[PDB]
Amino acid sequence: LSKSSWRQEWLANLKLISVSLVDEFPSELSDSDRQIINEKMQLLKDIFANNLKSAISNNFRESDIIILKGEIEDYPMSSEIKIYYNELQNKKARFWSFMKTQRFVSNMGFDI
Amino acid sequence: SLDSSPPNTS
Repeated sequence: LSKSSWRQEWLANLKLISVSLVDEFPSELSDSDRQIINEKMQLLKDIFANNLKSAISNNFRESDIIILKGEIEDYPMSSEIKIYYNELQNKKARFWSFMKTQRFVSNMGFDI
Repeated sequence: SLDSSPPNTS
């Protein structure tokens, strides 16, 4: 019930998960800020596809895990993803922040 | 139903 049991249980679940990585960004970001995030997003996409054996979704509505380019709170009300997150409040998919996803993969044995 | 974080035991 502890250490790699958790890693092993996740590895199994991820083989049966659809993961979508978001296109939209949180408010007030510079071109560099966005680039740096995009590069990181790109490797997270690889770990999920290649290592965690998850299916990469091009539709965030058709996925069990949604990977954000920041915290959902920082996303504007008007963005497609925030709109979707808000409708899912009436019962769903797991909305992970950019930092949380980084933490997860690192615990899975895939550091950046 | 599964935790996103590993079992922290320290």
